[PDB]
Amino acid sequence: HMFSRFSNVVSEIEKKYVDKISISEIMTKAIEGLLSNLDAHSAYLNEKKFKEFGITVGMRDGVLTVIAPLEGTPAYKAGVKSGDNILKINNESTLSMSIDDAINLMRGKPKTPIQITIVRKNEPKPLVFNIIVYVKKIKETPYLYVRVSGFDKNVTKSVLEGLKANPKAKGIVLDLRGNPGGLLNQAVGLSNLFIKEGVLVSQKGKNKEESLEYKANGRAPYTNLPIAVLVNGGSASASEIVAGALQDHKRAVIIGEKTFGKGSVQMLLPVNKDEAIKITTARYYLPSGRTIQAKGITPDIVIYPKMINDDIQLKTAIDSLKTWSIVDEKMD
Amino acid sequence: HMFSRFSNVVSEIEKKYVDKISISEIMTKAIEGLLSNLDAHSAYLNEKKFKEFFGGLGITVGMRDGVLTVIAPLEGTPAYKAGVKSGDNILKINNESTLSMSIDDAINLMRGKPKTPIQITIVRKNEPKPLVFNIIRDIIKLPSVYVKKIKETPYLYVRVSGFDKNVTKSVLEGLKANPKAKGIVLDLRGNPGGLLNQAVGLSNLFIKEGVLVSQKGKNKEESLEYKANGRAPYTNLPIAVLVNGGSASASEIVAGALQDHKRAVIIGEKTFGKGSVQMLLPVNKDEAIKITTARYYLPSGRTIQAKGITPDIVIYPKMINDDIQLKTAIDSLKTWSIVDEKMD
Amino acid sequence: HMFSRFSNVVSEIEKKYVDKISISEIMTKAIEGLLSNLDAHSAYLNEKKFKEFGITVGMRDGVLTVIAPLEGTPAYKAGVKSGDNILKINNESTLSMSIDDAINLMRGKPKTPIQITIVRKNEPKPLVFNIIVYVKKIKETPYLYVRVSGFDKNVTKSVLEGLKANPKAKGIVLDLRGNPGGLLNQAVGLSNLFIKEGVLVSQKGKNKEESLEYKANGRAPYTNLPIAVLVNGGSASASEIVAGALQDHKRAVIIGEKTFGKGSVQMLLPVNKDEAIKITTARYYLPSGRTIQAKGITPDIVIYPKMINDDIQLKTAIDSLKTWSIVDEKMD
Amino acid sequence: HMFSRFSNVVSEIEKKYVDKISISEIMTKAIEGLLSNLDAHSAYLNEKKFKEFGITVGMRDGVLTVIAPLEGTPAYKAGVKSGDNILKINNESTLSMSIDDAINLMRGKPKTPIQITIVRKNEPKPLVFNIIVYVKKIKETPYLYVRVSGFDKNVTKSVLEGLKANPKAKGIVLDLRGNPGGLLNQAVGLSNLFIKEGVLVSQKGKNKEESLEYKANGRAPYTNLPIAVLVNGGSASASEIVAGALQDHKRAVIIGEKTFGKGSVQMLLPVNKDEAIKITTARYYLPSGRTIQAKGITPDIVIYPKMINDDIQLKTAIDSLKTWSIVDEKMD
Amino acid sequence: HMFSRFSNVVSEIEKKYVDKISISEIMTKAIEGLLSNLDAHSAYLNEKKFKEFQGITVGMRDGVLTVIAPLEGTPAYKAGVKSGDNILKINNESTLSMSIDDAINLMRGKPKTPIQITIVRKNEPKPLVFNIIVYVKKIKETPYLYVRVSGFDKNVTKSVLEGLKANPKAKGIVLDLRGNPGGLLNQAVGLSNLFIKEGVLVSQKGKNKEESLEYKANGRAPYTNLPIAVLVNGGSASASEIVAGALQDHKRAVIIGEKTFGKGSVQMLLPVNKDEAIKITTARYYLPSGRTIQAKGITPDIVIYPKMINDDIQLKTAIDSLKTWSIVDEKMD
Amino acid sequence: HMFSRFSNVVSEIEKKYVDKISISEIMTKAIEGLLSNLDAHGITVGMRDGVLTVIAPLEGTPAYKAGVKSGDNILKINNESTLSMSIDDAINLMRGKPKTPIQITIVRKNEPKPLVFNIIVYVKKIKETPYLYVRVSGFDKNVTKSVLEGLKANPKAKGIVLDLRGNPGGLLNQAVGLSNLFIKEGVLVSQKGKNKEESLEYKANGRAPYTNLPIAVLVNGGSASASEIVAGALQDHKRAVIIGEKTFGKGSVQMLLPVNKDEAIKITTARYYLPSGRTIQAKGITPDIVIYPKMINDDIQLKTAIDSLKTWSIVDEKMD
Repeated sequence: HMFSRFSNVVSEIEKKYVDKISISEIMTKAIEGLLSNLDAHSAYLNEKKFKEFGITVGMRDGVLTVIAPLEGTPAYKAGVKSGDNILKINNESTLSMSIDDAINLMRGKPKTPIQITIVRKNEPKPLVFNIIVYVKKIKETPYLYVRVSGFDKNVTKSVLEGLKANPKAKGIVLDLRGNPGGLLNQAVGLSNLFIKEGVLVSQKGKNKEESLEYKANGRAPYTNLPIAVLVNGGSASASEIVAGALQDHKRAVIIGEKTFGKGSVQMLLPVNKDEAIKITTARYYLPSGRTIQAKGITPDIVIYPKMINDDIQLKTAIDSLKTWSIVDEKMD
Repeated sequence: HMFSRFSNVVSEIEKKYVDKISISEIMTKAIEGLLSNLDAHSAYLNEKKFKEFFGGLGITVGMRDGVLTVIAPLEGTPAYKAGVKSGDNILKINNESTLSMSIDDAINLMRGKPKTPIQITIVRKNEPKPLVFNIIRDIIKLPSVYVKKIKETPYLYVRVSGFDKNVTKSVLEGLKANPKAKGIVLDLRGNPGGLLNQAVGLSNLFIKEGVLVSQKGKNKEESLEYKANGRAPYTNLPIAVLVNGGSASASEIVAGALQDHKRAVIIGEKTFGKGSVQMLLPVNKDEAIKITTARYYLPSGRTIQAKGITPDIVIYPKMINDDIQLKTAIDSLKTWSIVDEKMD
Repeated sequence: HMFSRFSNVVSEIEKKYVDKISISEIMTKAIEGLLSNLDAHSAYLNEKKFKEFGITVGMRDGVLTVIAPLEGTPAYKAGVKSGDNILKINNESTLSMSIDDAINLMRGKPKTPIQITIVRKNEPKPLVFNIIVYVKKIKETPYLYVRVSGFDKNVTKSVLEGLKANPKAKGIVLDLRGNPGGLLNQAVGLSNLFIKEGVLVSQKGKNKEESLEYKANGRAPYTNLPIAVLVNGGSASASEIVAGALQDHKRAVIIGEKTFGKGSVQMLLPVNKDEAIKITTARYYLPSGRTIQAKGITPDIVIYPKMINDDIQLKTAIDSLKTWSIVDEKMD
Repeated sequence: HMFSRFSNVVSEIEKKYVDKISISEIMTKAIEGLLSNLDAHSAYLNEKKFKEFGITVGMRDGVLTVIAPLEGTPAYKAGVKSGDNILKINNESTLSMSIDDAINLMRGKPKTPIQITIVRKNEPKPLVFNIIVYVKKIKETPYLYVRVSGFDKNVTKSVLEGLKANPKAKGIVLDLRGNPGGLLNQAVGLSNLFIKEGVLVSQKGKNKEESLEYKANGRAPYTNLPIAVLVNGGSASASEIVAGALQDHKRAVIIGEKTFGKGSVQMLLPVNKDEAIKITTARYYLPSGRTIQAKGITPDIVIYPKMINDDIQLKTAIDSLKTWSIVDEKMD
Repeated sequence: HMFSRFSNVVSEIEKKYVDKISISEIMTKAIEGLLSNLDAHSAYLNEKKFKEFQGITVGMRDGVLTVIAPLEGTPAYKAGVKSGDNILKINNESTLSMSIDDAINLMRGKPKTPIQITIVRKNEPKPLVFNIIVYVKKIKETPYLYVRVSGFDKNVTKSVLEGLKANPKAKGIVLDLRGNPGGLLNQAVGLSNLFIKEGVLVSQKGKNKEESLEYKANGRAPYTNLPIAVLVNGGSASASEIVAGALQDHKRAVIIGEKTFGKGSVQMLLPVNKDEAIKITTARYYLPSGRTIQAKGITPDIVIYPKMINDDIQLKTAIDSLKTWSIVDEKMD
Repeated sequence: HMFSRFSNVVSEIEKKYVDKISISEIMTKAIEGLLSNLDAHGITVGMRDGVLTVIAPLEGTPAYKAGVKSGDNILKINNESTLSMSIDDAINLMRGKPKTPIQITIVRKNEPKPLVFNIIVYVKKIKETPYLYVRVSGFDKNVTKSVLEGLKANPKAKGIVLDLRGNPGGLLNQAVGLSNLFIKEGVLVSQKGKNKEESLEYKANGRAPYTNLPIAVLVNGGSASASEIVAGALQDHKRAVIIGEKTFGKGSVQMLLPVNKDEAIKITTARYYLPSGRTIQAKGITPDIVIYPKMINDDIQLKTAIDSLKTWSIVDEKMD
């Protein structure tokens, strides 16, 4: 009889444990424990907080870290950076808690100093902080500049208008660095402007049903327009969606540090009034036939660190776009 | 049975998950999740001590702030070459991620055939990167127990770093060899614990009346308790006892019989609060488990495990002048001897 | 006839010396040639000053040194500490003269300008400096810290009322460094509050007459009150004659470094019509059977030479006094 | 009567000078002054020197500078590097002499110990020193890096067969560093490999007759093969022909430091019945129209310094080559 | 008389050369290239301002232009430029191939003009670039008087008659010549100190026996016994060693300082056109010992390398020599 | 007896003092206390900053290689407190059988602690210059003849650099004889006391062969009073140029009165006088110009002395 392990364990732990626990306490402490030990991320949502449902936070190898902070948060002004390994917040250990607790303790009533302690690799001691879409035409360079800090809505038309400003340009710079990512649909729609044939992405799991896929069309006005993409360790999900749609179709050269491979689809479905769960349903797969999750996407060129001259990697990207312009002028 | 409130989740996770995993695997994952929320030093597995019973590197691992930690390097073992020190959080062993397991797993991986190199990655307080230590195993074992006399004074300083082999008789004879000393410095540093019987026997010397240690659970039955008799020969002998982070469990019932009864003076650093006992017992027909069923306490009524033994005098570091802790302890011992002489 | 050698020397010196000398100035240069030659503390005084009647200078092995300055004058603020070997003052060499000459040179009106040069061991160069009784509780501890400003008159009553004001019967720490000393009656009055039986000290010499001795009375209300002595090399005379009675009676443990000896008594006596002589006639002898001169008290504790944490020696004394309180609590 | 000023001047110089001067010396000095103020490459050879007739010497900002040695010569033992100005040779002033004199001093028997003092920018004081054609496959990529050190015959067929051996290279990194080149014919032959049509180089003067023109015919087998040639100050004259054929026709990527504009050719001709001068009657021309002289080939990307990571020049050139290979892959 | 050898060159290079030239161009080029190369101090004035309308001295140290001595009044001294520095550029033009006259004309201009000059100092690897925009002092605690000379003509002869005839207290005077470029031998009025005893002080020689001026001295200088010590350094040139030859050859002083190099030479003007002319060094100054300033200069007897007196060691040694001379005079007297 | 003002003291010290001491010891102490207020009076020791100080070791003794320099005060000898004694005691301690191993502790100015050390006429021709530099080792007898013959060997030199450093000095007669070379008339020295009788005086005769020979003499702290006779003659009669540091002016001379077989007292019954009304004690011969430090450029003293000597020679040649 295989239906016996859990009953015996529950009986022993509800009888002889050093403290007294009932059915409810063991059940709630087993469901969430199974959630946390089952996959990378999971969370049980209570009924009271199920009515409605700072820095962006993402686990790496089990230790909670911040992937890519934003300038709009007070923590960036405090001195937070990418790659920071979070260790303790508000005298509470962070080796075991969900992101939800982090977003409640970070976002809420202002004028509340929060004693966040973070361990950085470059220096031993944990620092303590008491914390509280875009298209440009760079000067002295006719070539356009593109900076994206997230794949929000109403961005495809903005990008089209921004690229309409300088059609004569023989190259653009893509700034996907320090990007947590965004919606897969928005990412593939944005990357549609730089490819014409093939599949932009393939979302596949283990069940053939709901294997959502996105295809290219004839609405791309910048297929042959040279591009060089800047990526780094701190780019995730939709960033690698774009950097796989481009690099897999051989329509770009990817320049920067080796990135961090993450991204999967999850959603909320109420199985009961008092039971709510979250689980990794499916993954993103790039057109080459490989997933983002395992190792990330390796740039062809790797190099580590008015305004163009202040970044060596941007200089290498400028090199690459100028070479592409040279090839275009040679053939034309 | 009332499995339903978890069987709903097992069905959902075995219906809409990325992979197709066996029911046994998800059952094991839920069991480990229950363990990882009840406590921090329990392990549930099929294979156990049925036919387990050698050697080792003499290393010790303990759970602090979610990380295993080496606490007590031993001179007898070849750890001198590796230069292992306390306060080193365990990150990786054998160049693989060892972020979150149990203490028993680390003990089992350490135990094995000797003369085998091991790679230890650990983060030290002042070093910038987790250093890699290449430590070779050995079979030579040697307990560290000795009796010495302090220079230019009748007081004695003796060293006992373990609670094995019932060293109580050796301690008694060493103390009785020179009873002239009106004070003797006892060290609990470099001794994170041992057998409770040896600890009771050692602390029996300094206490003549009252209780010594009481192991209790939430069940009144088997509320085991130890009581000191009148056999205590040194009930009048003053002492100074030094404790630090390198002491736990057995070396914390002594510093609860003395400090809480004013029989001795406690100096050093805040200790490690490992004041509970772990036992193996079966849960099913072919599965055995390791979860605690009772802790143990101090004569004052407080428990060791919850916060750890607190020294009375706190200070941080020719042997007397080498470390300021021994200097302060000798000062306390001399003052106690002077009060004894003034009374005389 | 050894006195005839004096006649021979005085004749050979007053006849063929390269300067004109007479009986008066050969006798005066022998009176002060024998006084301040027997012991460093002896000197000559004139009856012209007899009708008339900031730092402290003690003869450390002949060479004049400074024992302890005073806060009431800017001399202490000038940076002079213990062991400061005086070499010159008022641009005149401090080769060999009595302390009275020095106190005339500097001590007097506060507006009097003084210039002193000192050859300290730490700085090879001779540094030059130009110079123009309470009871307090200890935070977090039952003990109180007591300091004496000086051994002058009417200080015993103040310390007695201060100790009686707060009924702290677990222990007190006593400070002695920085006190040059004073009269014996004040010292015995101050120390009789602690001493109950036996002889606190005995004044003795080669003469069996006037061997003044002070005996403790059974009116001491603080026999069992724990104390730890706080002394250093800057304690002498009245800070070690009565403070040695403690260690002689096993009433305390001294904390610090080896102290200094200034425990010999002297006075003035006429020798001729208008001349006076100062000679150390008798000594202080501790009840153990040994005199202070000149070793002070042998070391007890080896130590490196809000308010409590700032000094290590006070921390060690606090540790010892806490141990004494622990013994008292165990017995009680 | 416009033929009197120079005669008056020479007569005056021969009449009222410090020393008696012959007509030969004054006329020689006047001719040498004309040569020096006329052209910077002149020489004065007599009838005896006419029958009679390693390191590189060139005139930069007036001073004579050594550009780069040859690894075949023992100069590698002497450690001769770039950025050196010859301050003295054999402890003699070298302020102002003709380049031919320095060349003659250098030329001689091999393995001759010669003292040479040079001025280096990094060093604070001048130091004195003593002087006593392969195909490589780039790692991890099918690209190749080729080198040319011997400017002799059959080098064109050797490089052609080397290129034909491994046609898999979708782009090959090139460099002209440390290569001044020799005759123009072999340089035209070498640059013909990358150019299939148009003018390659020309050699002209203000005389229309005898203006040489070299145009590459349709025998180039690598017109579509991408290249990225690296140039620096260590290349001049007969290597800048290639970097003017490629850069101005968009058939390679030119990166590095600016070159030396030694674009003219020197030859010996007789001026008098017994005297001869060595003057440049011809200069080189780039296919764009401008000349190499005095400015040199201008690199497109300008940067300054497993083996790829050692030097930033090869890293940037590899970046450009990889980008061009990606463009070629995108095309097909 | 005959242009043959040069006329072959002109006829050839008028056509055969790479660029187009005319007879006037090559004539001027040959004249300039002969003048500037025949001797280091000879050049032709093509169209200079002296023809139409009518700041430091630069000396060619072994053919290279070097700073001789900046002036305190001009901002050149404030620029920090020291002697022995090889000038390499002035107003974005290389200095390696022109005469001193061009440099001095470019230096002179409207006030408040920041003329840039690049000079390669030996003490620094890189050349710094600076945008350049007689009195007697009673030294403290010393009876001696300090004489500072800003022009050599000021030291020939006036002081016996009027200068030092009113202050006989000067039993010793410090004679300094450091950084003095030179001057004329016969043109000054103000405070002209003199110490030369008698006889020949300087001579001139060459090829033309005519106008071989040799200034002489007579017994009109009663200051032949006043003790002096002379301060010289590398900054002294031309006449500054004429005096240091006169004294050191009359044994009228001992020369204290650092071995120096002078530039004693004479150039004149010979018209070649309506108003302008050319220059050439034809005669040189000769010291009474039987030698001449060029070359290698005159070696000071005492060579020492570098409250006013206490601030410099060399002046501290010169004052020692002056005191020794006073001691000798007191011993004999 | 008339010593009542000392009998009173001896009675008070034999009656009311702490200890009881024999009268002979008190009498010796009284003699020593009298000998220590009228006057402050291998290796050399002298009174500076209140203590005995070493001046300069002799080249022949091992103290030369022991590293003994100037500016050293005596703190201990043989690891005993030596704060205050007479000079004669240390002199007798050092004097005796040579090659005697003995430990001396000396206070060093440029050291953090006083260290312990276990102590166990030539004429040179200056190259390229006619001038010569000479030195003097000791002021003992039969030295004048050697110096005179060395000077007469090469009289061509218009200047000689006299070296008084490293020569402590000696008897007055030797100093007068050796300084007689550079002075032809006048008084040389005067040894006088408060008694007019026995005021020995020395005057130079016409035997001087170098009356016009310019000389530069260098004196510093290393030259004691016993050698400053030459520097008091020359610097005051304008016969040489004195450069260096201030000297050690212990001018006066004492005489010995024996009190036992090996014990004696000394009193300075004789004083020195320079031929200008001055005296050596205690300022010493102040140099005219003061300086503080291929054999010339290594030091500044000889450099400045050679400069002054060359100026002297230039004035001599200008006179000729």
